[PDB]
Amino acid sequence: TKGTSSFGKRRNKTHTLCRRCGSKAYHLQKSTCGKCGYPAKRKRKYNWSAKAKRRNTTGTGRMRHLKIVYRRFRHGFREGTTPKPK
Amino acid sequence: FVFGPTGMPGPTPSGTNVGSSGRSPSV
Amino acid sequence: AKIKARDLRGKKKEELLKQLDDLKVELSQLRVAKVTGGAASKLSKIRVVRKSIARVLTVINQTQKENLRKFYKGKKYKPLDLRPKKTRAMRRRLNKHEESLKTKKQQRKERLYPLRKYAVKA
Amino acid sequence: APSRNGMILKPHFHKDWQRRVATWFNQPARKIRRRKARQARARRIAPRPAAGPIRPIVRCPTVRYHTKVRAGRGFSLEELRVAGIHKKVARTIGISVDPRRRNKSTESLQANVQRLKEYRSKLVLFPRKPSAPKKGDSSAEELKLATQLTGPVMPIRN
Amino acid sequence: NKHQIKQAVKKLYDIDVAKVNTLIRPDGEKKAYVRLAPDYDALDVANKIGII
Amino acid sequence: MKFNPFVTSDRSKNRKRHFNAPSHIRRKIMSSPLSKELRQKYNVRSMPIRKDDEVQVVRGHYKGQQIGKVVQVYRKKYVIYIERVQREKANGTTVHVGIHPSKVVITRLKLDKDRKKILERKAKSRQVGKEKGK
Amino acid sequence: SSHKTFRIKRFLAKKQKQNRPIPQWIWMKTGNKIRYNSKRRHWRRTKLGL
RNA sequence: CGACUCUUAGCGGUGGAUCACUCGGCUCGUGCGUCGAUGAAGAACGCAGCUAGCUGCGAGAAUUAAUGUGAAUUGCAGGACACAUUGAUCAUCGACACUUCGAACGCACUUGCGGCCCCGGGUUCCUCCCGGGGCUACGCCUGUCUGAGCGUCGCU
RNA sequence: CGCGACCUCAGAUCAGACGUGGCGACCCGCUGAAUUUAAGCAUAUUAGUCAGCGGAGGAAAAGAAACUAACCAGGAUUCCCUCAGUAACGGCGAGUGAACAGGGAAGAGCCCAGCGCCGAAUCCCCGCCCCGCGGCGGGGCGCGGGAAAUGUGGCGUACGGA
RNA sequence: GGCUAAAUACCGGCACGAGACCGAUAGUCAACAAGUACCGUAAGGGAAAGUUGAAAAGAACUUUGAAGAGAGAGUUCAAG
RNA sequence: AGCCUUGAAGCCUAGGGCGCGGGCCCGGGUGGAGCCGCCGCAGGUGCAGAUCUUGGUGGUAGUAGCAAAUAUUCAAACGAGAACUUUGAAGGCCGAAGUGGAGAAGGGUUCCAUGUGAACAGCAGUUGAACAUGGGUCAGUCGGUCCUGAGAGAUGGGCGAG
Ligand SMILES: [Mg+2]
Ligand SMILES: [Mg+2]
Ligand SMILES: [Mg+2]
Ligand SMILES: [Mg+2]
Ligand SMILES: [Mg+2]
Ligand SMILES: [Mg+2]
Ligand SMILES: [Mg+2]
Ligand SMILES: [Mg+2]
Ligand SMILES: [Mg+2]
Ligand SMILES: [Mg+2]
Ligand SMILES: [Mg+2]
Ligand SMILES: [Mg+2]
Ligand SMILES: [Mg+2]
Ligand SMILES: [Mg+2]
Ligand SMILES: [Mg+2]
Ligand SMILES: [Mg+2]
Ligand SMILES: [Mg+2]
Ligand SMILES: [Mg+2]
Ligand SMILES: [Mg+2]
Ligand SMILES: [Mg+2]
Ligand SMILES: [Mg+2]
Ligand SMILES: [Mg+2]
Ligand SMILES: [Mg+2]
Ligand SMILES: [Mg+2]
Ligand SMILES: [Mg+2]
Ligand SMILES: [Mg+2]
Ligand SMILES: [Mg+2]
Ligand SMILES: [Mg+2]
Ligand SMILES: [Mg+2]
Ligand SMILES: [Mg+2]
Ligand SMILES: [Mg+2]
Ligand SMILES: [Mg+2]
Ligand SMILES: [Mg+2]
Ligand SMILES: [Mg+2]
Ligand SMILES: [Mg+2]
Ligand SMILES: [Mg+2]
Ligand SMILES: [Mg+2]
Ligand SMILES: [Mg+2]
Ligand SMILES: [Mg+2]
Ligand SMILES: [Mg+2]
Ligand SMILES: [Mg+2]
Ligand SMILES: [Mg+2]
Ligand SMILES: [Mg+2]
Ligand SMILES: [Mg+2]
Ligand SMILES: [Mg+2]
Ligand SMILES: [Zn+2]
Repeated sequence: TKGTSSFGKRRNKTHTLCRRCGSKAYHLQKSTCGKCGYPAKRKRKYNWSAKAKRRNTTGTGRMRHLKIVYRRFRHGFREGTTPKPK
Repeated sequence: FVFGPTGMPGPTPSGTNVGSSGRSPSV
Repeated sequence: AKIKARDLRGKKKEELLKQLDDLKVELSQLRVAKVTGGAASKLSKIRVVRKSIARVLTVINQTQKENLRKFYKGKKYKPLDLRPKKTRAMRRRLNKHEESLKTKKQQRKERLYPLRKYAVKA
Repeated sequence: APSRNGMILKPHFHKDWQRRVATWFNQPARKIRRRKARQARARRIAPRPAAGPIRPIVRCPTVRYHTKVRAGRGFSLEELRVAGIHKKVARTIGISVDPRRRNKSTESLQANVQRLKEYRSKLVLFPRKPSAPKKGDSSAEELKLATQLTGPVMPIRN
Repeated sequence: NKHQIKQAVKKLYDIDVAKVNTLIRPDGEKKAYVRLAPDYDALDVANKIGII
Repeated sequence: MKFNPFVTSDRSKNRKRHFNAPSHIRRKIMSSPLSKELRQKYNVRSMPIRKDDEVQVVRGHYKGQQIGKVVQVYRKKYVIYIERVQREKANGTTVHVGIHPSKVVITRLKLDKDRKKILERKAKSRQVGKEKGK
Repeated sequence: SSHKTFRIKRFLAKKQKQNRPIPQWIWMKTGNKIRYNSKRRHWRRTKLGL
């Protein structure tokens, strides 16, 4: 009865999609995420999982502002200028 | 214009079940 | 007619917003032609008009921003958009004058004991 | 288990020593970095000696070494006062000055005074204003025959 | 909104509107049934704009 | 040998910088020699092949003395299509057989207002090297 | 259920629009390897997480 | 003779070893050594004529402007493009733009309720109602403003 | 009662700033094991190591002696060779374990409070004038406002200094 | 009580060069739409998968069969 | 001054032989681009096992089986094709605590229409919850939204290396 019989009672979910990390680990009762600790300001990450870090690091996403900072760097972040016109 | 086939995935089953119902007690 | 960004810079704000409000109607009529079924000559003009609208709104925002940073050209406080945006640590430095500042004790040491240029005989 | 005959040797490898291993594969790639910055410096100081300021003559402590002579850190303010060089102007003509040194003996105090005389005599000074010579300044005939001395200046030989 | 829709068909098409009934499709887009005033004829304002 | 410490003598890096090269670089990569009648006129050994140029194939199955107009430059495949170098598919329709620009010699350039700049550039930098030598 | 939320109806809508086969004109391309769509999903076998 | 069985060879299948390739890794070295409230990293959702993923981008959405280049992109359409009253395509990238969540900032997290100020319809300042824009997080520094005290006083 | 100071303390969507979170190979501050070794095990060892928390920079930290020495004396810090598997620690078992000197890479020093001297001789802020203007400054005005005598600036710091 | 570059460290980042290294069960888990597909409520776990040919020239057309499938024919130096 | 598109590696071989052996050399075939002899150098260097690892394949075997809940039959149509689809006629079951008619959680397009017969639906299918094309969920009054319940949770304060 601890097995196939009591696998039917599973109908109300514990977690939902966290809004900070988009993973299905937001404990609805504890009101905190198990993947990033969303209500806490600091993203949670431990060294004892060398691999769970490589899934969420500055390279894993779009870097929509870093891939441009890395380009504006090759010229000391010049500003307010344009090439000489034709 | 060469048409194409199809493809459907499915979870890979892992064999780990062990009933271990049989008992041979002989002290 | 090929709408280039060069001949858009002399026109006036309302002579630009009338072109915008005409291109958006040409879009609406093309997104309608797409669903009613139209010739590819029309369907392919969507990429042409979406980019004509892009060129127009680009010249509008560029002239408006140039006018803004001219209006605040000599003022002390200006909008955080017109303030020079570099890296946070590069904006939180010391000025070139605070860097180039010296105490009266070191403006006196540098003066009384300058680094002399010399050589030695071998 | 020990063999028949040998040493009782204690290997100090009971810590995670493979993590903190330091390999010297960049030793040839840093000898060139040091030599390059050593010639960028010997080109930044154009006629000034390439080794740097002159160092004093200095006995060593520790009876193991108290018969060799060495090159110290700077000329004690006593030796600068005897040689007649202001302690704040010495550092601008390549004379080394550390105030911590005492002078208990005299045979070394006079050796370092004779050393400053032998340096303040070989010193070719360039005028602060180029287009106008000055009073305490070598004449324009030297400055054209003024070169950059390599190696240590007035090297110290036992 | 149903208000923005009403006031945005009364600008692009110049047709007074009776009521608006929106619903978000499983596709994701928001279908909107706009019911025209009694005198205005849908079949003849869709005839104009193209869909017919 | 090559002594520039910043150029890549590696194999797989030139075989990767080649195939993943941008189009404007694939234009230089797809250069082609000039015929010895335009060489003694312009003092230029090769030119990036353009579309409307007259060319003549020298290596392959379609090598001969027939001259043809370059019909299109398919720079993504690193190939070109010439006027009358073609083939018949099974059904009958004809397809253009691609030729590499390096195996084909140009006999009449299509002089633009820019191919004149490129020619006078090459000629200039060639006479500067001749005065550099003589 | 039938008492969805908006964030979920929208995530199901995305999961509906990702569930269609590759256009047939797309493996006549030049630099091509995709024989078919392998990221497909059937509502019966694989259960969308959630 | 016939069947079946065993062995060897021939060819044929199942399978994908071996070899030959390699736009991938591993390691060593060099140069620089730069994120964020001016909204980072990450996530979500969107954008292609035909588009699912990858990639690119953000309602200006497989990219706008500028400059260099100088004739293509291509899977098919279609469409630009005297190549010079003017510039297809790539690369560069300094101008402009950059949806929602996120340190995430009006209060909450359903996408819900607000308050203030200024515009536009509504009105004709009549508050209503609708649309648009700007504001409204916590600590903290310098000064301003308004205050509290049978705190210490001085004079009425 | 009121008025006016000062001190202490609140309130602002007050004017103008600042912090927060990410990365983390290297670095700084704390916290801190147990596998294992000892042919058992408890002190020791593993190890001030793994995990944990906080904070940075392109390097960080350290740094111009309340030092080493016992010499005929050396003279900031950091780094390498060497000292040295040494002195020493240790159920003196297992094991652990530096420094000084010396040769090198580099090389650089300084600054306050205090004690005194000077009419606060000092500093921040707003308004206007001209420039500079894409690292918010220079010069001039303001019986303009503040900070500060419960101490600002100049000389001056142990090598002595006035 | 306070400041202070250089020599020094760097399995993260950008951009590079190299090798007595491996050569698709190896080398990173990942040469490929890989931290993807998939599993787990979660923390986490996590693959398999490179090669037609020089060029698609990727077999028109005839034929039996409903079709898959064949038999001819043709492409190629070669469909062995 | 090695071998090679006048055919390298690899693999197959009732072919000729060498060596005690490890092994090797020739011939024929297949294949299509690289390979070896010698003197030294280096090593992730030789497999029959490890209830070895990964992949592939056999005998078992056309075998076990495709047996819980009473039951099917006739004619016609579509179709290449019918025990299984559709219509009609019989006979039967469920027998209002249903095999009926509607909802909550959960699923997420499974809904509806047309077509397809490759794979799947443990026989077959002309059928399907399969596949491919397209459609479809309309609110002042139905719910959410609001209020509190058990309880969760800021500020003040306290504690805390954090
Ligand atoms: Mg619960
Ligand atoms: Mg952290
Ligand atoms: Mg002072
Ligand atoms: Mg023995
Ligand atoms: Mg022995
Ligand atoms: Mg299920
Ligand atoms: Mg056989
Ligand atoms: Mg799309
Ligand atoms: Mg452009
Ligand atoms: Mg251009
Ligand atoms: Mg709620
Ligand atoms: Mg304010
Ligand atoms: Mg033990
Ligand atoms: Mg033991
Ligand atoms: Mg034990
Ligand atoms: Mg212990
Ligand atoms: Mg740690
Ligand atoms: Mg931080
Ligand atoms: Mg930094
Ligand atoms: Mg420091
Ligand atoms: Mg020392
Ligand atoms: Mg020894
Ligand atoms: Mg210890
Ligand atoms: Mg020492
Ligand atoms: Mg030296
Ligand atoms: Mg003072
Ligand atoms: Mg001191
Ligand atoms: Mg310090
Ligand atoms: Mg080399
Ligand atoms: Mg493989
Ligand atoms: Mg292989
Ligand atoms: Mg692998
Ligand atoms: Mg394989
Ligand atoms: Mg193969
Ligand atoms: Mg062959
Ligand atoms: Mg055999
Ligand atoms: Mg090896
Ligand atoms: Mg074996
Ligand atoms: Mg049977
Ligand atoms: Mg029912
Ligand atoms: Mg029903
Ligand atoms: Mg159905
Ligand atoms: Mg079946
Ligand atoms: Mg009604
Ligand atoms: Mg609490
Ligand atoms: Zn989360």
